[PDB]
Amino acid sequence: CAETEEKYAMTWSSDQQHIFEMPTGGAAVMNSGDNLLYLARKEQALALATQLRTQFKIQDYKIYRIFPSGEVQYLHPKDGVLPYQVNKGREQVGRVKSTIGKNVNPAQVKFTSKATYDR
Amino acid sequence: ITDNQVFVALIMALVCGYLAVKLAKQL
Amino acid sequence: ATKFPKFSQALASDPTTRRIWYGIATAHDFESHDGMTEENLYQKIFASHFGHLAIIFLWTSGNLFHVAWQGNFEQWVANPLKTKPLAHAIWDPHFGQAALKAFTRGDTVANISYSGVYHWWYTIGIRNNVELYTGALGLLVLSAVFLLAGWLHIQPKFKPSLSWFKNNESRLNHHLAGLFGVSSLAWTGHLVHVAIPASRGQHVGWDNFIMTPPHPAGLQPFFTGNWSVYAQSPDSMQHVFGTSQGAGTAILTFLGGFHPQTQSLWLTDMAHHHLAIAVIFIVAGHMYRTNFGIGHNLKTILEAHRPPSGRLGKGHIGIYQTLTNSLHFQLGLALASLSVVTSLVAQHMYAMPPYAYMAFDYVTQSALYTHHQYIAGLLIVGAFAHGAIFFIRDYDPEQNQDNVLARMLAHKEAVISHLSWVSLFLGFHTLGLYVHNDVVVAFGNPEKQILIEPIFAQWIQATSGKMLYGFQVLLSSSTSNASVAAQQLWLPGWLEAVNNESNSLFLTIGPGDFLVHHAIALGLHTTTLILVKGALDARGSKLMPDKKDFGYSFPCDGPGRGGTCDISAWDAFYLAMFWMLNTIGWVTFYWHWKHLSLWQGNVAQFNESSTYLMGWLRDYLWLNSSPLINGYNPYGMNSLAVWSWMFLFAHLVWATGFMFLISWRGYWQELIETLAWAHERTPLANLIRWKDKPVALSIVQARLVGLVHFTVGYILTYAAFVIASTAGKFS
Amino acid sequence: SASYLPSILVPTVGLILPFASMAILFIAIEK
Amino acid sequence: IKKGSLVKILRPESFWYNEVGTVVNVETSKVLYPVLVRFDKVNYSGLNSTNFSLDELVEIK
Amino acid sequence: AHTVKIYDNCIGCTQCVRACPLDVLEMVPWDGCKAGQMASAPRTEDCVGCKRCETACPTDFLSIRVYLGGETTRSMGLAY
Amino acid sequence: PSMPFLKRPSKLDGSLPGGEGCFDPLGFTEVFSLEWLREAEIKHCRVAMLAVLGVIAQEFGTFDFYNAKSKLQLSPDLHNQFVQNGALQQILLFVCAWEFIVGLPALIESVNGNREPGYFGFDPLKLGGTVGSAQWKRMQAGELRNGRLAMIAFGGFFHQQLLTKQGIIEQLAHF
Ligand code: CLA
Ligand code: CLA
Ligand code: CLA
Ligand code: CLA
Ligand code: CLA
Ligand code: CLA
Ligand SMILES: CC1=C(/C=C/C(C)=C/C=C/C(C)=C/C=C/C=C(C)/C=C/C=C(C)/C=C/C2=C(C)CCCC2(C)C)C(C)(C)CCC1
Ligand code: SF4
Repeated sequence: CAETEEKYAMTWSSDQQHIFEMPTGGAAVMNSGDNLLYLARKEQALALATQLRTQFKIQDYKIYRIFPSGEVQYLHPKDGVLPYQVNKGREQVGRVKSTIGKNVNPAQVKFTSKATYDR
Repeated sequence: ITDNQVFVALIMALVCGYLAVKLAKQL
Repeated sequence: ATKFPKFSQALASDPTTRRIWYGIATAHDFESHDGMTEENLYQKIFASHFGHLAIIFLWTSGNLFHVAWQGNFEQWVANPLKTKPLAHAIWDPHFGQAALKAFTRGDTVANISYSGVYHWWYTIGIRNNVELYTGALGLLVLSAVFLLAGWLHIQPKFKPSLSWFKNNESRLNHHLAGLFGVSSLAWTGHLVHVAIPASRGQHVGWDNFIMTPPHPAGLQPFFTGNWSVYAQSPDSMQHVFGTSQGAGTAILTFLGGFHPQTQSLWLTDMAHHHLAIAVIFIVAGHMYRTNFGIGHNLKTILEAHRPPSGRLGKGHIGIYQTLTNSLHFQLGLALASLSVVTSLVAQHMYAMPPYAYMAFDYVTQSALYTHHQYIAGLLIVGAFAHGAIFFIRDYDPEQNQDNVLARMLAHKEAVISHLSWVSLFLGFHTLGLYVHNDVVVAFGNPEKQILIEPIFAQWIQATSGKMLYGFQVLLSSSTSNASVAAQQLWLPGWLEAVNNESNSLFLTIGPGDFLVHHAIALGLHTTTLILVKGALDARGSKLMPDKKDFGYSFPCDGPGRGGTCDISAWDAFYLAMFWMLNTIGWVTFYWHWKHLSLWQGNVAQFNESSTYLMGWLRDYLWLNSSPLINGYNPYGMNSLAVWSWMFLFAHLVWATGFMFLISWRGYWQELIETLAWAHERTPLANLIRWKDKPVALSIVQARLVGLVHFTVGYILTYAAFVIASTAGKFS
Repeated sequence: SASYLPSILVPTVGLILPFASMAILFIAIEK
Repeated sequence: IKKGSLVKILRPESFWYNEVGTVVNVETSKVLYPVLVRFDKVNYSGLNSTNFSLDELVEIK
Repeated sequence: AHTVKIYDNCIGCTQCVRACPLDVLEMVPWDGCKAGQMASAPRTEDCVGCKRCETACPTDFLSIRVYLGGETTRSMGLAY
Repeated sequence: PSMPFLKRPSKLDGSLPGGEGCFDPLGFTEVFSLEWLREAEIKHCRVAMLAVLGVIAQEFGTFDFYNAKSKLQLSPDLHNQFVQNGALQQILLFVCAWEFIVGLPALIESVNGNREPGYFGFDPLKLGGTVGSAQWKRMQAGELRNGRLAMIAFGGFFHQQLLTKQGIIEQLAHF
C-alpha cells in the first residue's frame, strides 16, 4: 500500500477530453488540461503509455516514482527522448565482447562466484 | 516383553536425539 | 545468512513466499551456495552422509523396537504359516468402537507387518524378543556413533582435507575389501555361527558361540585343506526349519535349490555364498596403489584404453579427471549401479526366495518386489538426472578435448533418433497387438488373436533346465556338457526347483510374457529416450544453445521462438518420472497379475486372459479390487478398511497433482491478487497482514509439486492395491 | 509391555510436536 | 566474401550451422557482422535472413 | 535483479525497446553496426524478465539475453 | 640421532615423557599430529591397567555368587554368566556415559591442543600429587610404562589359553 510500497504517479497532459482505459480496468474520465494518476507497478504505467501513445499524441508524460520515504524519480522519458529513438547521452551498460559462442562453460564458473558470460 | 528395556530404549534414543540436535546446529 | 536461506543471499532478499520454497528445495544443493568452495563442500556432504546413515540405523532400530515390543514375533515363530506377522500397535483416538474389533489380534490391535521382516529375522536366527531388544539398542548405539562422526568431522580440525577426499585411488581398496569383502565374510561369521545352528535346532546365542563350534571338528586339523569335511553331511529332506530333526551338520554344502518344506534357499548355500563373494571381493580390494605402491594408478587405467582402431575418439584420456573433479558423474554412476542392483534384488527376491516361509505369505513377497522395483526406477531416474547435472554444471569439453564424452555429445543426435525409433517401434507393436487382440477377442473370437510364443525366453529357460518346453538344450538335456559337468555338484537339487510349478522360479510362459516384455522394453526405451534426451540435450539444443548457462532446472525461455515450455534438463526428469511410474507400473502389474494366477492356481486364468487389455482391466483390476473396495461397507468394515481408505485417499493425491501439472501459474498468480485484495480490503483481518508476500508457486516448483502428488498418489494407490488385493484373496 | 506409552507419545509427538516445531521453525525463519 | 556466394557457416549457435546459404549483403563499413545471409529453411523466429562475420563464412565452388 | 545482457549481434533494429513494456532497454549510438545503434539495459532493477524482448529480437540467435537473476519487489511484478 | 636407536632425530616428538627415549620407528608421527595418538596411548594404558588388575584380582578367587571361573576369558560361562544376569549392560552403559559426556569434549580439548592429553583432573592425594614439573612428569612416565607393560602383560594374560586352558595362577603352578 501507500504506507510501505512504491506508488507510481503517472503525470501527463492532453488537449481534449478523450476516454482512455485504466490498467485497473474500466474507462476513465481523462481530464483535458493536466492530470496525474497514482498506479501500483511500472508495467501498468508504461502499458498506459502504450495505451495512449499508440492511439494519439499524448507526449510530455512521465510517472514520478513515489517511493514511501517521499521523493520522486523520473521513469520512461528519462532524457526528453523517446527510448527507441537515439540520443547521444545514454551510456551503454550490459554488453560483452561477442555472441554466446565465446561464453565460458559453467564448469569453469563452478565453485566461483562469477557468471557464465563474464569475460 | 518387559517395560524397563523400553525406558532404556527411549533413554538411548533421547541421547541420540541430543546428538541429532548437536549435529543439526553446526552444519 | 541474514534470514531463512542462511545459505543464499539471492533468496533472502526475496520478499515473496518463494524464499521459503526455494529455501527448502535448494538447501541440499551444496554446489550453489554463498561461498561454499570445494573443501567446504566435501566437508559438508561427508558429515551429512553420517547424519543420513544414522537416520537409516535409527529406522532399522525402529523396526527392531516395534517388532521387539508391539509385534508377535515369537508367537509367529511358533507357527509361521498360520499367524500373521504383526507390525507396530495402533493408538487411534479416532477408532470409535467398530474399528477396534477389526484390528484385535490377541491383546494387540496392531497392523499386520506386510514387509517380510519376520522372515528375514527368522532366518537370521532371532528366535526371541530379547535378541530384538539387544539389537535395537545395538543400533541406537550405532546411530549415536554415526551422529557422533558427522558432528565430529564437522568439528574444525577433524574436517578432513580434500586430498583425502581425492584419494579416489584407495576408497576402492577399502570399500571392496573392508565394506564389501570383510563384512560379507563377517556375515558368514553370522550364518555359520548363528543361522546354521539355530536353523538346525542348536540355540547358539551369545554364550556358546566360542565353545560350540559349528562343525564338530574344526580349525585345528583344518588349515590342512581337507575342506570337503565342511560339506560332508547336508540337511537332505526330512527337516523343518528351526528344529534339529532330519538335519546333518555340514556348514558350507552347496546343494543348490530350495528347501522342500519352507521353499527358501538353504542357509548352507548362503554361508558358502557370502564366503565365496567375500573372498572374491577381498581379492578385488588389492587392486589399486596407496602409500605402499603395489596396485594400479587409475590414470594408467583410463589412459591405456585408447584403441589403436581409432574409432573411439582419443580414448578415455580425460575421464579420470572428470570423475575426481566431478560429483554428479560419480553420483550418476552410484545411482546407476545401485539401481541395477535393486532391480536385481527385486528380480531375485521372488525368483529365489531367500527367507524361510516366504512364498507362503503371498502379501509380503508381493510388497518387497514392488518396493524394490519402484525404488529401482527412482534410482535409475536419479542416475540420469545427475547425468544431466553433470553435463550442465560439471562438464568441461577442454579437459574433455574430443574425449569419449565429447564423442557422446557429438553423436547424441543418432542416439536420440534411434531411441525414438525403437520406442516408436515397440509402441506400435505392443499397442498394435493389444488393440488387435482386444478388438478380435471383443468380436466373439479369442482364436483370431495374434499370439507370438516368446521362444527366446523359453529357450533360455531350456538352457537352465526347464524341461516343460521341449528344446532339450544345455541343462534341459540331461546328457549335454553342462548337465554332466555339475551332475553331482548343484544340478539335481536345483532342477527340481526349476521344473516345479509351485515356486516362482523360471515361470511357465505364454504370449503374455511376449506382449508384456515388449511393453516393458517400450517403457525402458521411452524413459531412456527422455532421460538420454535431456541429459545429452541437457547442455545445448538447436532451439536454445544457451542452456548450459541457465543451470539445471531453469523454467523456460518464454514464448519466444515458437514457445519454450519445459526445455530444461529438469524436464527429462519431470517427464521420465511419469514414465518411471508407468514402466514400473507395467512391471509390477505384470508380476502381480502373474502371481495372482500362480498363487490362486489358475495359470490359465492369466494365459487366456492377459493377451488383451480387457484381460487386465477385467480379470485383474476389476476383480482383484473387489476385496479392496469392500474394505468398509454400509454394513460394517474389516481389517482392510485402512487400505480401502488409503486407496481412495491416494486417488485424491493423484488428481491434485493434475491441478499443478495441467493448469500452470499465471492463472493463480492473478488469483492470489484477488485473495490479497480481499484480505487487504476486509475489516478485522487487515490487521493480520502477511510478512512474506503471497505469491503463486513458480513453474519449476509447480511442475515439481504436481509430480510429487503424482508419485505419492500413484505409489500409495498401488501399495494399497497390492496389499489389499493379496490380503483380500488370502490371509 | 508398557502399554500406556503410545497414549503419551502418540499425542505429544503427533500433535503438540507439530505445534511447537511450527513455532521453532517459523520463528527460526526470522532468527 | 562476395554477393550471392553459397556459404556454409562455422558458428555452432546459429540455426543454420553447417548449412549452406546465399549471401545477400556484404558491407565494407567496419561492421563486426557485415555479411547478411539468408537461407532456404527458416528458424523458429520465422526469420531466414541473419548476418555473420568473415571467419564464420566459408564459400564453395 | 534479472541481468539483461546485450551481445554484439545487436544490429539496432529497436524491436527490443519497442517490445519491452518497461523501458529497461534504450538505444545507444554505437559505431559498430550499419545503423550505428546498439541497445543497452541500464535499469534492470525494473526488469521483470518476461522475455518479451527475446521474442522480438531478429538477430541470428538472440543478441539480447535475459538471465533470470534475483527476485526483488519490482522484479516479481506483484501489484500490492 | 635424537633417538637412542638406529636413526630418526626428532621426527616430530622429543619432549614427550620418554625417559629412556622417543621410540617412534614407523611413520605414525610423520602424519598423525601426535595429540590424537597421545590421548589414545594414555586411554589405552589406563584401561589396560584396569584390565590386568581385573584378571589378577579375579584370579585371587572372588565372587558374590557365581560359577567357578577356571578362566577369565572364553565368553559363555564368565561373560555370559554376567550378561544373562542383566549385569554387564550397565557397567558398559556408565562408561557409555563417561566417554561421551566427559571424554568427548575432553577429546575436543585434544583437538585444539590445549590439554596435555591425559588429565581428567583427579588427584585425590596429599603430599605427592604434584601438578608441576618434577613428579608430574616422572610419575606420568610411571603411569605410561606401567600401562604399556599392562598392555603387553595383558596380551600374555589373554594368550595363555591353548597349551593351558587354565588360570594364570595354574600357569604359575606349571614350570
Ligand atoms: C575398511 C575401511 C572402510 C570401511 C568399512 C568404510 C565404510 C564406509 N565408508 Mg569409507 N573410506 C575408507 C575406508 C572405509 N570406509 C577410506 C580408507 C577412505 C579414504 C580413502 C574412505 C573414504 C570415504 C568417503 C569419502 C565416504 C566413505 C563412506 C563410507 C560409508 C559408505 C556408506 C554406507 O554405509 O554404505 C553401505 C553399503 C553397503 C553395506 C553395501 C551396499 C551395496 C551392496 C552390494 C548391497 C548390499 C548387500 C546385500 C545384498 C544387502 C544386505 C541387506 C540385508 C537387508 C539383506 C561406509 C560406512 C561414505 C559415507 O557415507 O560416509 C560415512 C563417504 O562419503 N568413505
Ligand atoms: C543419494 C541420492 C541422491 C543425492 C545425494 C541427491 C542430491 C541432490 N539432488 Mg537428487 N535425485 C536423486 C538422488 C539423489 N540426489 C534421485 C534418486 C532422483 C530421482 C528421483 C533425483 C532427482 C533430482 C532432481 C530432479 C534434482 C536433484 C537435485 C539434487 C541436488 C540438490 C537437492 C536439493 O537441494 O533438494 C532439497 C531437498 C528437497 C527438495 C526435499 C525433497 C522433497 C521432495 C521434492 C518431495 C518429497 C515429499 C514427500 C513425498 C511428501 C511426504 C508425504 C507422504 C504422504 C508421502 C543434490 C546434489 C537438484 C539439482 O541438482 O538441481 C539444481 C534437482 O533439480 N535431484
Ligand atoms: C495414453 C497415454 C500415452 C501414450 C499412448 C503415449 C505414447 C507415447 N509417448 Mg508419451 N507421455 C504420456 C502419455 C502417453 N504417451 C504422459 C502422461 C507423459 C508425461 C507428459 C508422456 C511423456 C512422453 C515423453 C516425454 C515422450 C513420450 C513419447 C511417446 C511416444 C513413444 C514412442 C512410441 O511408443 O510410439 C508409438 C506410438 C504410439 C503408441 C501412438 C499411439 C498410436 C495411435 C493411437 C495410432 C495413430 C492414430 C490412430 C490411427 C487414430 C486416428 C485418430 C482419428 C482422429 C483419425 C508414444 C507416442 C516420446 C516420443 O516422442 O517418442 C518418439 C517422448 O519423448 N511421452
Ligand atoms: C527393436 C525392438 C525390440 C525390442 C526392444 C525387443 C526386446 C525384447 N524382446 Mg523382442 N522381438 C522384436 C523386436 C524387439 N524386441 C521383433 C521384431 C520380434 C519378432 C516378432 C521379436 C520377437 C521376440 C521373441 C520371440 C522374444 C522376444 C523377447 C524380447 C525380450 C528379451 C530380449 C530378446 O530376446 O531380444 C530379441 C531381439 C530381437 C528379436 C532383435 C530385435 C531387433 C530388430 C531390429 C527388430 C526388427 C527385426 C525385423 C522385424 C526382422 C526383419 C525381417 C526378417 C524376418 C527377415 C526383450 C524385451 C523375448 C521375451 O519376451 O522374453 C522375455 C522372446 O522370447 N522378442
Ligand atoms: C505460496 C503460498 C503461501 C505460503 C508458503 C505462505 C506462507 C506463510 N504465510 Mg501466507 N498467504 C498466502 C499464501 C502463502 N503463504 C495467500 C495466498 C494468502 C492470502 C492473501 C496468504 C495470507 C497470509 C496472511 C494474512 C498471513 C500469512 C502468513 C504466512 C506465514 C505463516 C504461516 C501461516 O500463517 O499459515 C499457516 C496456515 C494456516 C493459518 C492455515 C489456516 C487454515 C487452517 C487449516 C485452519 C486451522 C485448523 C486447525 C485448528 C489447525 C491446527 C493444527 C496446526 C496448529 C498445526 C508463512 C510464512 C502470516 C504471516 O506472515 O505472519 C507472520 C499471516 O499473518 N499468509
Ligand atoms: C497426529 C496426532 C493427533 C492426535 C493425537 C489427535 C487426537 C485427537 N483428535 Mg485429532 N486430528 C488430527 C491429528 C491428531 N488428533 C489431524 C491431523 C486432524 C485433521 C484431519 C484431526 C482432526 C480431528 C477432528 C475433526 C476431531 C479430532 C478429535 C480428536 C480427539 C479424539 C476424541 C476422543 O474420542 O477422545 C476423547 C476426548 C477427550 C478425552 C477430550 C480431549 C480434548 C482435548 C484434546 C484435550 C484438552 C486440550 C487442552 C485444553 C489443551 C492442551 C494442549 C492440546 C493441544 C492437547 C483426540 C484428542 C475429535 C475432537 O475434537 O475431540 C476433542 C474431533 O472431533 N481430530
Ligand atoms: C547420463 C549419464 C550416465 C548414465 C547413467 C546410467 C543410468 C547409465 C546406464 C547404465 C545402466 C543402467 C547400466 C546397465 C548396464 C548394462 C549391463 C551390465 C548389461 C549387460 C548384461 C550382461 C553383462 C549380462 C549377461 C550375462 C548373463 C545373462 C549371464 C551370463 C554372464 C553374463 C554376465 C555375461 C553416466 C553416469 C553413465 C555418465 C554420465 C551421464
Ligand atoms: S526482460 Fe522482460 S522486460 Fe526486461 S526487456 Fe527483456 S522483455 Fe522487456
